[PDB]
Amino acid sequence: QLSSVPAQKLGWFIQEYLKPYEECQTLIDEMVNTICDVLQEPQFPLVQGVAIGGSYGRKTVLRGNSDGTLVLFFSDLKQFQDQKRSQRDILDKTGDKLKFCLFTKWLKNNFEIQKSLDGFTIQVFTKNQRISFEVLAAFNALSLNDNPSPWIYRELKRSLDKTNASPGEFAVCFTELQQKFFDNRPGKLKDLILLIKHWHQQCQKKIKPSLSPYALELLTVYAWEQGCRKDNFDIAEGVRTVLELIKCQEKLCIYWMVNYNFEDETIRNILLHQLQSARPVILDPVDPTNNVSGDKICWQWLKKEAQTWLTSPNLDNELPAPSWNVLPAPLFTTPGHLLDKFIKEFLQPNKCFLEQIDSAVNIIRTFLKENCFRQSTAKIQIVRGGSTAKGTALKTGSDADLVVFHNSLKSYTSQKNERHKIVKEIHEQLKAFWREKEEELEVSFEPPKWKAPRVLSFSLKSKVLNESVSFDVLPAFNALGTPSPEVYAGLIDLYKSSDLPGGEFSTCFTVLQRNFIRSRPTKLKDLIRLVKHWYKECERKLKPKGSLPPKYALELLTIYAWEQGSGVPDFDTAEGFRTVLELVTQYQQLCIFWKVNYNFEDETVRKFLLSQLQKTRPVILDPAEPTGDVGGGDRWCWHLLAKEAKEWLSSPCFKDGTGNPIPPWKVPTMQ
Amino acid sequence: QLSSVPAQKLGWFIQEYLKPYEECQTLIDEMVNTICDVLQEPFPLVQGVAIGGSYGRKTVLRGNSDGTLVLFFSDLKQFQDQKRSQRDILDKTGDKLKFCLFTKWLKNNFEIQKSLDGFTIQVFTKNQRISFEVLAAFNALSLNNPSPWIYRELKRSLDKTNASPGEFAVCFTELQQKFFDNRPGKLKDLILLIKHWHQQCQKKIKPSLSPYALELLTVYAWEQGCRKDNFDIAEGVRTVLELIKCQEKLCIYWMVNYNFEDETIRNILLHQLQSARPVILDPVDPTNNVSGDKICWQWLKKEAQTWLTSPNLDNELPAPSWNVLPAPLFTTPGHLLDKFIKEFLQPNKCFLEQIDSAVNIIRTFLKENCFRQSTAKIQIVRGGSTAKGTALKTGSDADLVVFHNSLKSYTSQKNERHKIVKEIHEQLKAFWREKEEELEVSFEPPKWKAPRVLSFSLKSKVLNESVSFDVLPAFNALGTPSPEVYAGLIDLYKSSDLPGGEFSTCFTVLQRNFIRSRPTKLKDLIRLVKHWYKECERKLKPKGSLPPKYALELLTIYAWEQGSGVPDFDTAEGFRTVLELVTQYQQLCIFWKVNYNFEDETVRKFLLSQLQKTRPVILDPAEPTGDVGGGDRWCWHLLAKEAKEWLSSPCFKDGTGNPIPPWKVPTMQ
Ligand SMILES: [Zn+2]
Repeated sequence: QLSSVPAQKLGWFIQEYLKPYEECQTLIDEMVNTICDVLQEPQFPLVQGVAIGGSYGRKTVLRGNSDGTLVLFFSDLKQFQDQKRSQRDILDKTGDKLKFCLFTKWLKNNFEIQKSLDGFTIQVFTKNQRISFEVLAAFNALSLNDNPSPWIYRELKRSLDKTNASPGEFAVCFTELQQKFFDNRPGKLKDLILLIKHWHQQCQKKIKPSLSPYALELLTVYAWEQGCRKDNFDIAEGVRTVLELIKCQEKLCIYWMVNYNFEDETIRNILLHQLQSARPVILDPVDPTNNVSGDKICWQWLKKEAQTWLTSPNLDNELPAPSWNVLPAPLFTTPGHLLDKFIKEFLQPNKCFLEQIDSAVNIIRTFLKENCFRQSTAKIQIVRGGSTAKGTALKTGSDADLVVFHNSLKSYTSQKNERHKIVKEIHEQLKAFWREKEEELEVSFEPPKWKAPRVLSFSLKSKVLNESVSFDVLPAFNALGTPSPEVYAGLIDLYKSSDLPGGEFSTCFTVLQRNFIRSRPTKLKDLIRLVKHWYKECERKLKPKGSLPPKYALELLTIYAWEQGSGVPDFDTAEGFRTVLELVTQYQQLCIFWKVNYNFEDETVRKFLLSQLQKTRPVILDPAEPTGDVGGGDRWCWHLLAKEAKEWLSSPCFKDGTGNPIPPWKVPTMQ
Repeated sequence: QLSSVPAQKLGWFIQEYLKPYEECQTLIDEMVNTICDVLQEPFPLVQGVAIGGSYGRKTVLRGNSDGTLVLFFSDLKQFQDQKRSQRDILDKTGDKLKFCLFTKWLKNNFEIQKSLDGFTIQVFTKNQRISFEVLAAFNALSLNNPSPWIYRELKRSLDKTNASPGEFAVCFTELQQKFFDNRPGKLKDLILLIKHWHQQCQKKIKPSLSPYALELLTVYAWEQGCRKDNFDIAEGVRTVLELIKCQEKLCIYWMVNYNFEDETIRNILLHQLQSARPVILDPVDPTNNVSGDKICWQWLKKEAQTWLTSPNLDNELPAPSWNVLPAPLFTTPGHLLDKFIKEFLQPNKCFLEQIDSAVNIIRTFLKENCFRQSTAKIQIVRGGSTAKGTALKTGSDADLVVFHNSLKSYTSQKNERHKIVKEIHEQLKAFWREKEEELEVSFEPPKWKAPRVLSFSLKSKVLNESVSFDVLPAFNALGTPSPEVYAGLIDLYKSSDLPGGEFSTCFTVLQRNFIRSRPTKLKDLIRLVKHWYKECERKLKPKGSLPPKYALELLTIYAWEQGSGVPDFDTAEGFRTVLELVTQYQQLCIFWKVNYNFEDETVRKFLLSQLQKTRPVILDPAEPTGDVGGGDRWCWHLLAKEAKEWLSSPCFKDGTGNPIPPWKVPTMQ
């Protein structure tokens, strides 16, 4: 069945065959609630409570016969070592003997309590849906507090070392957290998990090792959380993303920080021991010791089945196959001598695609420059800037500026009507271009989407890859017309009168920014890619907690780190990155500027430049523009990046193959 | 009519008499839309229109009502283009055209009317009549969003022409719409009621004041009071009338469109803030002080007194009203700080005596009734901001720390703590059943949820003041303490880097005894600094996690102990020194050897590791693990920027106008 269904209508296939009937759900969940109530009446004096685990506990049940557990927290279980007191199977057998005699209300028709080793099991069934609850007894480890505070995991590690160590055997104690991690998530994410489990069951059915579905449930949750936080995604992107992750099984290493952190040294040493292991490494959200991935041999079969389904003609039907961008292994886990491989494999965009968008953008520039003004004698001049014009774009979220210079604009400010006219006519000419030239480009073109107050934007997409670049169109005063100080006196006469944030006129000087980072060694552009990725990973979790300083400040720290540390075309990337995290740690003393375009030679430039150098302790003046002050002194949450850098200095990335630490370069902090 | 309506059912009275009919509104607004469309068809000089007045703000009363609409003629290009009268010629041509230009039904409901300095147009429908003043303006906003350069160009033009403060304010009418459109419906109903009352006062008395001043005052009353989009309208009325009665103090302003950042604007605001009060700066033009003739506020005071004291208000003895200050601390001169603290920040002494008498009854009843079966009784210790003498008039809090023998360690005791708090909840319910009339203060029944802290509040019978207590089971660590107790805490933290102080409540007695018994002058400075912090938190909390309030109480004590250990001092120098220390947040390292000391083998070993922490570090004098001034953890950077802004304040200028210097306090100790 499954492989014959096209990628479109998979949501229908899931609704038609996999998802449980709402009728059976609304009977069984009342059955289970009644069971949970009856086991908690004082009848059963020994229970503190119950918690529900397995596929039922996670709310991921399939239409068929299905997995579940429920855990009884007996009050004589008070320590982790009580998990080893196996004689509680006697207690479970008494619980069975009692429970089977209750059969309360109508439910006597639908229970079937059954004898089993190491305690009983209760099945619950209905016309279609059937649940097979494994019954277990455990210490409620969570009752040591009301949250997974670090002392709980410290007591866990101590208990593991005191008894005979058996990693993950006590994970059952945390079943309450396992519910909390899987509720309040989108319905489509559940439907995707059901589809992935159904495929796994088909693979288990035809192949004749074993792997628990919880590993692929975690993998699917990680795929969604990293790739597409939207609650209305396309399931056919989800499947392709998960199968791409499974194909990477020898790299795969996924973990969550939702219940535990690298803060406590006792947990940090556990995570650093586990994260540095045989990939596929799958740490569960609730127990730092419980590596969920099964026998390595089973992932070989899952690879072969992933290849087989992913290459089928029912997938792979789009010209580029759409999928989310997720890394099999976060940067933190990669050893220091593998950084140069990591950058080349995951961060660099494809060279042929950049050549294609360069060829396309010169066509865009040529078509616009001739057509936008025909009545007026003054033509627009379009200059290309941003992260694709210099060679430092990432494979994801690339950007570009098309700065548009024109004679309508007489000053940096007070010209909104002229800029609106320039944008409107560029929008009209881009529409005419899309009408006339659609098949002459070797890249796909999104039609411009625009509204009167917003910036123009359009995107160029590969025809054979997922990569894309987004351009935005920015009218600017042609200040430049290295520049002589009579141009900078124009900016200075705006700011000299008051304290203000800098740099809103940055786009006027885009050529000096591009020419500052371009022509530098490719090794340094790759280090700039690495630092921009590290910053992107910081923003992913610190943005809820503050406004981080702008990325260009760390691009400038990366260049200052190279120029001061070692001005050589080839170097160890791990020492460069370690030095950048050193400079970010030293944020308390940041005095950086470059006398490339502006110097103390002029009477007003010197007067202004000697002022900004005393504005605030952190100061990183844009080499294109003295008012730029992009390392803003007192406004931005530098502290958060300094705390995160101080955390990252523990990373595997900064340990050599011998295991000894990698030192920073000796860079001055004031310059 | 109005004065006979009780405070309850004012919402009914507003719905019954004041609010316009929706059946009428749904014609007039389409009439105005059609007029605005016709005026924007090239009428080739009209770049656009914006609607001002009571219609523009969406505050129209049922009857005849005020409005304007502004025409942005394309030849108007600088502020001084307001001054050339020829706009009346252009208006008279626009009149001549627009009187002939009519469409569909609308000829039955327009009435264009000749007027001096340009025409006017009326629009009327069943039970309604809008009158529009028609004006010409340079659309100053077209320059940028109200960016600093716009107000710099404004001030330059104002000085270049024959200066006329507020005369260019018509240019900003689009911002005046943007400030009023989004706000909650009941705030509109309150504004309608306040305007109807003002019209009744204008009717019987026989100066004048424009309603925009009282509309701004009502918006400020709501924005400073309850931010809630649902409220009792009679609290709104009572707090607005209380603000009007304070007319000689009143000074209200907004930072929504302009800031003290740009020196050209800062000098305007500092000039305006120090003016005849009631000072009412409008949200959109820093020069447009909206308050009318000073004489009119005398009449408004007398009418506020008359209505507020009526038997239809003032019916509930603890008459509820939102606590809003007539004048923000920033506006008060330095030599008036000692008066400001005493007038607005100190709670009433008799109320504190009453809650002290009541809480000793609570403690006695709980201590005897809770464990009757067990031999071990609970011990209840009172702590927090009311036990030391540093509570504010608003948002006071206190801890009832409960010590018991069930608790054998700082951690892993949740069931015992749940039992203790559950039975305290039961005994507080029994107390409320038995003793409700023996207290001289009102008691809220405890409101509780199984995982949450238990809490209850004591309220005055005769004032709005209140105190909130919460009940906190704690390990009886103390049982000055000898180091064998601190070795217990140290053996938890020594093994790892962690945030500190989660066990702070165990040492509450050492915290209270540190701030208590200090001079009352220093407790009033602590009140002032806690108010400054509360005002910083009011606007910076959306932007980051501010450092905890207890850190600034310790900076205030360190500032006094180092600056001048004398029972009386200038409060303005103390506050200036606290803002100095907050500016030098990079260097704190502030601690006190009052309880712990280096005279031990483990405490010294831990404390020399605590001293070797982030440069900004403040150690709770009660507890070496307290470390209440965290480093990167907190958003100190923001308070150090706000302090640098506050150093311009009138509070730090003497009566001669010279600046007040800080005390010479060391930053490392
Ligand atoms: Zn912050």
